[PDB]
Amino acid sequence: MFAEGRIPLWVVGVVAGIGAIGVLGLFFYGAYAGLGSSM
Amino acid sequence: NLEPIFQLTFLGLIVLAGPAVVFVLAFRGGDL
Amino acid sequence: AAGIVGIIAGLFHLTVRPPERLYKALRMGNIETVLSSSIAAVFFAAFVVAG
Amino acid sequence: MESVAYILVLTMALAVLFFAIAFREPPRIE
Amino acid sequence: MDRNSNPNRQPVELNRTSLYLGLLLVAVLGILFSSYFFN
Amino acid sequence: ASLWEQFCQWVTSTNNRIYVGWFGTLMIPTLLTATTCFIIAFIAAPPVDIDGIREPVAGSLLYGNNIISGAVVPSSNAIGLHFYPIWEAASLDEWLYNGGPYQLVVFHFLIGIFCYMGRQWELSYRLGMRPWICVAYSAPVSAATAVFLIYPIGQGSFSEGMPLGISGTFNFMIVFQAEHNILMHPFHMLGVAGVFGGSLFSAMHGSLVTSSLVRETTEVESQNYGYKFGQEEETYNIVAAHGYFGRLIFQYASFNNSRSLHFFLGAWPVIGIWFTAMGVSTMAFNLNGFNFNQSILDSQGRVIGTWADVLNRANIGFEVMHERNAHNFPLDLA
Amino acid sequence: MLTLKIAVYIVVGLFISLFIFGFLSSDPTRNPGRKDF
Amino acid sequence: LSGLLFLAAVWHWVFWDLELFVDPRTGESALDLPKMFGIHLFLSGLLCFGF
Amino acid sequence: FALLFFFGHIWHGSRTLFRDVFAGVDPGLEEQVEFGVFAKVGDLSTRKEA
Amino acid sequence: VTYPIFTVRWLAVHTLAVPSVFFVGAIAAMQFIQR
Amino acid sequence: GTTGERPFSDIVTSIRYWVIHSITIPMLFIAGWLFVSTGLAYDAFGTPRPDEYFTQTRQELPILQERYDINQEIQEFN
Amino acid sequence: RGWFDVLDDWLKRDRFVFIGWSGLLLFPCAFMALGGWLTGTTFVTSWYTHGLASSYLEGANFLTVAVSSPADAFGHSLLFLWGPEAQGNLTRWFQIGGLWPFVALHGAFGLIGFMLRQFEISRLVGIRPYNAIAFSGPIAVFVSVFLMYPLGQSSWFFAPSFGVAGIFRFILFLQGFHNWTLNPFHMMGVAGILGGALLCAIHGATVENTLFEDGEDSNTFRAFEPTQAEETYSMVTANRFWSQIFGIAFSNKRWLHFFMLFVPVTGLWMSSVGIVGLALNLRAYDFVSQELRAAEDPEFETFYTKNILLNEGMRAWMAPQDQPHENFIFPEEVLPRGNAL
Amino acid sequence: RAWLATSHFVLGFFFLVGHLWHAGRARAAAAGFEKGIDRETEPTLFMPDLD
Amino acid sequence: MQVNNLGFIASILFVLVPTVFLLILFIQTGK
Amino acid sequence: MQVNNLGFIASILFVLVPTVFLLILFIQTGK
Amino acid sequence: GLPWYRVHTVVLNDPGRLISVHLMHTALVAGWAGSMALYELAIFDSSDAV
Amino acid sequence: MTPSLANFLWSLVLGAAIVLIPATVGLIFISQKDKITR
Amino acid sequence: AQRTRLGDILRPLNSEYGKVVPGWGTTPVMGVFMALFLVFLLIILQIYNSSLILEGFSVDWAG
Ligand code: CLA
Ligand code: CLA
Ligand SMILES: CCCCCCCCCCCCCCCC(=O)OC[C@H](CO[C@@H]1O[C@H](CS(=O)(=O)O)[C@@H](O)[C@H](O)[C@H]1O)OC(=O)CCCCCCCCCCCCCCC
Ligand SMILES: CCCCCCCCCCCCCCCC(=O)OC[C@H](COP(=O)(O)OC[C@@H](O)CO)OC(=O)CCCCCCCCCCCCCCC
Ligand SMILES: CCCCCCCCCCCCCCCC(=O)OC[C@H](COP(=O)(O)OC[C@@H](O)CO)OC(=O)CCCCCCCCCCCCCCC
Ligand SMILES: CC1=C(/C=C/C(C)=C/C=C/C(C)=C/C=C/C=C(C)/C=C/C=C(C)/C=C/C2=C(C)CCCC2(C)C)C(C)(C)CCC1
Ligand SMILES: CC1=C(/C=C/C(C)=C/C=C/C(C)=C/C=C/C=C(C)/C=C/C=C(C)/C=C/C2=C(C)CCCC2(C)C)C(C)(C)CCC1
Ligand SMILES: CC1=C(/C=C/C(C)=C\C=C/C(C)=C/C=C/C=C(C)/C=C/C=C(C)\C=C\C2=C(C)CCCC2(C)C)C(C)(C)CCC1
Ligand SMILES: CCCCCCCCCCCCO[C@@H]1O[C@H](CO)[C@@H](O[C@H]2O[C@H](CO)[C@@H](O)[C@H](O)[C@H]2O)[C@H](O)[C@H]1O
Ligand SMILES: CCCCCCCCCCCCO[C@@H]1O[C@H](CO)[C@@H](O[C@H]2O[C@H](CO)[C@@H](O)[C@H](O)[C@H]2O)[C@H](O)[C@H]1O
Ligand SMILES: CCCCCCCCCCCCO[C@@H]1O[C@H](CO)[C@@H](O[C@H]2O[C@H](CO)[C@@H](O)[C@H](O)[C@H]2O)[C@H](O)[C@H]1O
Ligand code: OEX
Ligand SMILES: [Cl-]
Ligand SMILES: [Cl-]
Ligand SMILES: [Fe+2]
Repeated sequence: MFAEGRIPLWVVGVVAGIGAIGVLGLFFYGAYAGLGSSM
Repeated sequence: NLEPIFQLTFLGLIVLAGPAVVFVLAFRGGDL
Repeated sequence: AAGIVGIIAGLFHLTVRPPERLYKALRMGNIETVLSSSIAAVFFAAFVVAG
Repeated sequence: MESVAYILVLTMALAVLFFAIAFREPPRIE
Repeated sequence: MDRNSNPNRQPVELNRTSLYLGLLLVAVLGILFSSYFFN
Repeated sequence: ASLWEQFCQWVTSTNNRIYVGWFGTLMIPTLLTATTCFIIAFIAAPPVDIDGIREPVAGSLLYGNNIISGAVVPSSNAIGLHFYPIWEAASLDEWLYNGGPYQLVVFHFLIGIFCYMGRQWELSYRLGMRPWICVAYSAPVSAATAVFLIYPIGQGSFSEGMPLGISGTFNFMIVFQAEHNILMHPFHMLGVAGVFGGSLFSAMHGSLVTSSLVRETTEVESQNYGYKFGQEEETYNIVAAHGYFGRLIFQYASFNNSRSLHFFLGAWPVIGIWFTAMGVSTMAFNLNGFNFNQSILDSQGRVIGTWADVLNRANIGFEVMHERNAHNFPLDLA
Repeated sequence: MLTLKIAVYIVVGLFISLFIFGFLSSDPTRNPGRKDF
Repeated sequence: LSGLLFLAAVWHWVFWDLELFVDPRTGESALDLPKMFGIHLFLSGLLCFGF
Repeated sequence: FALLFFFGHIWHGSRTLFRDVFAGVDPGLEEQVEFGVFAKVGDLSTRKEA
Repeated sequence: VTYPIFTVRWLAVHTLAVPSVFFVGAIAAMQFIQR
Repeated sequence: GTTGERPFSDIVTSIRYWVIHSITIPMLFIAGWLFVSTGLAYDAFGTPRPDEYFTQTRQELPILQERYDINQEIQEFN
Repeated sequence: RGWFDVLDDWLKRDRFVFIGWSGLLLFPCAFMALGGWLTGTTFVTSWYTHGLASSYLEGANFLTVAVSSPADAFGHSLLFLWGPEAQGNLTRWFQIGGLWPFVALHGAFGLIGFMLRQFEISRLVGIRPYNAIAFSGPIAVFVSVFLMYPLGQSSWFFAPSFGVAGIFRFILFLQGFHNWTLNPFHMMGVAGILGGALLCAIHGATVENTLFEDGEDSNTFRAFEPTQAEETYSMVTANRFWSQIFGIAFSNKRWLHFFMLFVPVTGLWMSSVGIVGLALNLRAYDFVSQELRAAEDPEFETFYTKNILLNEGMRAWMAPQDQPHENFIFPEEVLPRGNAL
Repeated sequence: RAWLATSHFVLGFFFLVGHLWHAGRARAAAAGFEKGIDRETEPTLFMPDLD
Repeated sequence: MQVNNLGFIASILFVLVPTVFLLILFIQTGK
Repeated sequence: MQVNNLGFIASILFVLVPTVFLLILFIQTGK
Repeated sequence: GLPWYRVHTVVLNDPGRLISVHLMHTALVAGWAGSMALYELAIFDSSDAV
Repeated sequence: MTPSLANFLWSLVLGAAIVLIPATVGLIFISQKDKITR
Repeated sequence: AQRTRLGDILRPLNSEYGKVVPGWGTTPVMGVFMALFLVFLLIILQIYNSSLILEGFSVDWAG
């Protein structure tokens, strides 16, 4: 992004960490909705 | 319902707001 | 049958020297390799008799 | 009478602790 | 036949720290197993 | 010159075979008091009415216990959190009946181990060391304070503190599980990660250092004689150990810096035991482990069991039978 | 009981006073490094 | 049998330096473990078959 | 006894196959344990020289 | 310079990561299954 | 230090890598999604859907008791 | 160049993931075991073996999923996919719990392959194989717990299930049915594991707080290089500290690290011997002197007898749900319970 | 009450840990040995042996 | 208490036999 | 036979304690 | 000298004494068999096989 | 000649043909192709 | 090294120390026999396991 042919690794890391936090938050959301929510 | 839609849109704006600041200061040459 | 096969195997292990590769790989000059493989066979047979 | 045996074995451990602290081989720099 | 001296004889050592460690191990094994020996 | 300064120099002396220090001036009396009372109570205390229901529990060796079943039984539930020294009893026999030895031993022991942690700092300061060995010792101290002090405070009775015995500890753990579901608590899980990983990494560190020892002995003598106390040089090849361990998993999973490796070896079980101390300390306030009981239902609404439901059946079986004669009402509120 | 209470209070207070007065008596300077402060 | 084996153990302990145990080629103690294995295997097979 | 004799086998098998390093590793052992220097692990003739 | 692309390391990464992302997408769809 | 392979920090900071993965990783995600959401996983593994834990003729737990003829046992359990 | 030696060259290259001859046993077996566990905990029920939901597909979470043990009706059948139970049907094989012996068997052979990998890399690097000797402890645990305990019991059903709450169930089961806390072999295991954790923590803290001032930064981690000859921390200062704090101290680095090896490995081996005993229901369940007294004297109570009562209550309240193949009908009036609860 | 008591007990404990970490580091840094033991002037090397 | 009649002899021998072995080995060390 | 309950432990200790003392003294001799 | 756990290594390169230790072990096993059978015979009750 | 015997024999054949034999051919092929230069 | 009559009799059985066949020798025949032994062990295990069911008998106390 600020280089030639290259992406900064911290941008890649923040994107991957945001995706990992998102799928963890989705898995925690599914504890309160749908199956296994006791309702 | 649209309340999770609005909740996730507000959440998306605030989660992007910080890395936007860091990314602008990296791109334009801020005193990071 | 196992005694007949053991007699035949003893006759082979009496007439035919080990390969150099197996001699060096299994350290056949060391008596501790006999101890190791015998302890292996012995715990095999002990698991069998316990079962 | 088992209480005597329990007292003896606990006392043996505590005596071992005393003799290992008080009469250790001293660590010497050499 | 003659009774020759064996040259493979080697002394055994147990130092004081090893003595203390063994005595403590034996004492705590007695402490652990005496209740089960008495039952 | 002064008598007080001579006493201060003796107290803070690094030439004492056992370091005393100012924390030791509190440690030694409290620990000796707790040790003497614990030994006398473990051998010869009369039975103690722990549940406060006139059902005295024989805890000592002279009253039919063995080493495994023997305990200094916690003080009476009728006392609760009340301060119960010897001088608050009408007689020594009443004090023994109501579990006063447990209170005496536990209070002097807790002061003594806090002063042990302070003394560890004190000697590290007098020896010109870095000071954070006491921080590592604060994890067993926190766990001991959780089971002897914080859990009684949250539950409202010193009768709920862990008994000073082997089978008494097992009883504490089983009642803890039936009431708080500690196995389902993630802080206990972090503690299990701490102790399993600490033992794992102890085995790893020890096995790698023993594996990469520099040849300095013959095959007859013990290899430990290849190390001399106070030698300048390294007794093992860390680069060889790193080459082995970065081929055993992959290269970047292996430490090459010994200081980072030893900081990790210190930090992992300490943080795990900190978390499990806080887990027990937070289940003191009844913030319990996860309740997934009847979490899965079919489309009709019938309960489909999981392993948590079988665990709950075990917890119920432990709960309905515990303190069998102490409950008069339908709910075990504390 | 009163005698034991007084004796324990005296012993505990003497040890606690010892601890306090010792840590007040220039304990930072009781170290092998720089004792100026 | 235990008493006989104890006495035979005493004899072998005392007369340890038998000429059979040293290599004629070199000068030192050597056991031809593959050959000993072949003999013992043959004995095992014979005893197993007879049993 | 079968379980404990599994440890005996591992112990004696390891003592057999590692008899040369029983007193300790070589007082060098530096360059062969580095990563990427040799094409084959532990082989001196497989140096990439690159 | 001029590294290989397909290695034993490449296969070691995919053997684990391709079913990992497949399973993660599965469990994500599981989050929206109603009773 | 480098065993021969391209370093990962070089690989994942490339345009061509993310051009390939911007496609491969989400489409593996949707492959797992369509495994679950089309209901194929239930048929593949024999997991009951939320209305086949109990049938109208069986309301107890279908604990297998056959040792060899389990296929017919699962069939009559449904 | 022979084909064996050419293959030996290729298998033992210095790459990112070392393969070796042991990798041919390790990697397919470990991959099979791990993929089987992830597959079972994601998709596979325990409804026909246990009457339980144990996959993410059924709504269980990471704590509540398991590759559960197979049905008790199969005994110790190895439950091959082609075996006489499943008869080649993959769906039937999943439903009867065949993923449990799949995971357990491939896992056991993968553990074998991993200790073989430890041996192979130790031989290639040129170090002693004490890492493999230390790993004998975990394999002893796995063999005694997941293999010889169900083999001694009636079926694979009573083996621990490969799950978090399933392992918690196995743990509580062994408390209530075997009194496994009272077993001295487990106590030695506990002592070994807590001692290993203690030694890890104390050794790391001691090294980090006896470090030599070998750099100008407050960050002490950059004051070390791996190729240096001298010790990075003061063993003399550490020895003096622990001698004056604790009474004794290590004076030998090699003995210290052998002890750090020895304590948890010995604990694992001792707990394994106890689990082998428990496989045949050879428990340290009772102290018969205290029961004889308690049966004769209703005034005699210890913490041991309280634990015995806890075990009875757990057994009676758990067994109908934990063993549904037995069809344990315990009416409510036979369930042991104290007053008001 | 449960949430507040649990949270603030955990915070109080970890802040006792912070006190210990910073009180010890403050003393070590004011005394000059927060970075490690000087090799030339290692203090234990000038002390008498304990026994 | 109704204990095993062999518990005392087993406990004393279990303690005392390896204690004796260790004392024998320590005292002869240096010969 | 109705023997003394302490007869076995007394006989074993009466034999074994001075046996141990003699073995300790003999094995260390020459140090 | 030798550590305690290695004392039996003295017969590692001594086939005569190795044979002797094997005989001693074999004698101890056979004598255990005889003495265990004699103790069992001394305390056996043959009055009712059922 | 039973179904279980046939299934065991087919397991021997298919564990060779799925696991053992194609791994043997693949290892021999890739070791002969990517040789170490001494 | 002391000569005995029994030692002189047994001497040719302990005279071939370290003698080897050069190369791989009979390792492939060995490996074939180990494969057959593994298959035999598998057979008898699966018979005892009741995973291999053969006609003519049942694995039970009555045969
Ligand atoms: C037939 C099997 C067998 C044989 C011949 C050997 C032989 C040997 N072993 Mg090994 N080993 C075995 C099995 C065997 N071992 C098993 C099963 C284990 C797992 C427990 C081990 C683990 C092991 C280790 C860790 C070591 C050895 C060592 C040795 C060597 C020296 C022995 C010694 O002096 O110790 C002397 C022993 C004592 C002074 C006291 C030990 C008393 C024990 C603890 C209890 C007494 C047992 C009782 C009398 C008999 C019951 C045993 C029977 C049921 C098997 C010797 C070559 C050592 C070595 O490698 O030397 C370089 C070494 O360090 N072994
Ligand atoms: C004093 C601190 C405190 C306390 C007592 C509470 C209490 C509560 N909160 Mg709140 N909250 C807090 C801080 C606190 N919160 C902070 C700082 C934030 C900003 C992030 C929030 C944001 C928040 C939201 C959005 C919500 C709550 C809600 C709630 C209620 C339910 C809690 C629950 O189930 O969550 C689950 C419990 C956990 C996730 C436990 C986490 C354990 C932590 C991570 C331990 C930390 C470990 C340690 C300190 C790390 C360092 C150690 C190191 C040395 C290793 C409860 C009354 C809910 C509510 O009911 O609103 C009405 C609600 O939805 N809170
Ligand atoms: C999970 C994946 C599976 C992993 C598989 C790994 C690959 C296989 C490894 C095999 C290791 C053992 C072979 C070692 C080489 C050797 O011994 O032979 C050396 C010879 C000649 O090699 C040549 O011979 C030359 C002469 S000589 O033989 O030494 O005399 C010699 O100079 C030269 O160096 C040498 O190359 O090579 C051969 O081709 C022999 C092939 C057979 C070897 C044993 C296999 C038998 C398996 C049994 C299964 C069949 C039975 C089924 C029953 C139902
Ligand atoms: C910022 C994080 C601080 C939290 C405290 C935990 C770290 C300290 C624990 C060690 C206890 C043992 C004490 C002796 C050990 C000892 O003496 O340590 C020595 C070691 C050496 O540090 P230095 O002296 O070089 O630098 C530290 C200071 O002096 C100045 O930087 O100290 C550290 O590494 C501190 C680094 C912590 C910062 C990052 C650590 C994060 C870990 C926690 C993360 C969360 C875990 C739970 C998640 C699930
Ligand atoms: C504040 C005053 C003192 C505090 C009181 C502390 C008392 C206990 C101190 C430990 C005593 C040492 C005995 C070990 C024997 C001994 O003195 O060994 C000393 C030893 C020193 O080893 P070296 O490095 O010198 O070894 C070199 C060679 O000799 C190897 O053999 O230290 C250790 O081995 C530590 C590892 C085991 C640590 C064991 C301690 C266990 C804790 C206590 C268990 C109690 C059980 C009984 C309860 C009833
Ligand atoms: C000299 C002689 C003789 C005699 C002989 C005899 C008389 C003998 C014997 C012998 C015997 C009479 C023996 C024996 C033995 C015994 C043994 C060898 C044992 C043991 C032991 C053990 C080893 C055990 C152990 C244990 C314990 C204690 C506990 C539990 C566990 C166990 C089991 C480990 C005659 C005249 C004839 C001839 C000439 C010569
Ligand atoms: C069974 C079987 C088999 C096998 C298979 C396989 C082998 C597979 C697989 C598989 C796999 C292999 C899968 C996977 C997976 C995965 C997953 C499911 C994941 C996950 C995850 C997560 C969720 C994470 C998270 C996190 C954390 C927690 C930490 C950090 C952060 C993050 C966020 C990352 C076959 C076919 C042969 C046959 C039949 C049987
Ligand atoms: C750890 C890690 C990582 C990752 C990370 C991540 C994944 C993330 C994050 C993060 C983020 C992603 C963030 C953020 C942020 C933001 C912020 C911090 C903001 C703000 C603000 C505010 C305060 C707001 C305000 C407001 C209100 C209040 C209302 C009105 C409107 C508004 C919205 C304005 C990395 C790779 C890098 C490195 C290594 C490791
Ligand atoms: C250097 C540190 C300090 C050491 C010096 C101080 C010594 C101790 C001084 C306090 C002495 C005891 O203090 C005294 O305790 C008695 C206990 O009988 C209390 O007495 C109280 O309880 C007793 C019974 O327990 C009742 O009979 C009495 O009516 C009631 O007043 C007094 O209210 C208190 O004044
Ligand atoms: C290193 C060890 C690796 C071993 C494990 C690797 C996996 C091995 C899988 C073995 C699978 C056995 O697969 C087995 O195949 C046979 C023949 O194809 C099938 O047999 C089926 O097809 C044949 C041929 O058409 C019919 O005649 C037969 O009636 C029918 O049952 C079995 O139903 C199936 O169980
Ligand atoms: C993450 C891993 C993914 C798991 C794999 C997904 C597929 C799982 C199996 C579903 C496929 C079809 O499901 C089932 O397959 C088996 C094969 O095992 C078929 O079984 C058929 O062939 C087998 C093999 O000879 C014999 O049992 C028999 O001839 C016949 O039943 C069934 O008729 C079908 O109902
Ligand atoms: O005391 Mn001891 O444990 Ca706590 O919870 Mn309520 O109170 Mn009583 O019952 Mn359950
Ligand atoms: Cl209770
Ligand atoms: Cl009540
Ligand atoms: Fe270390």
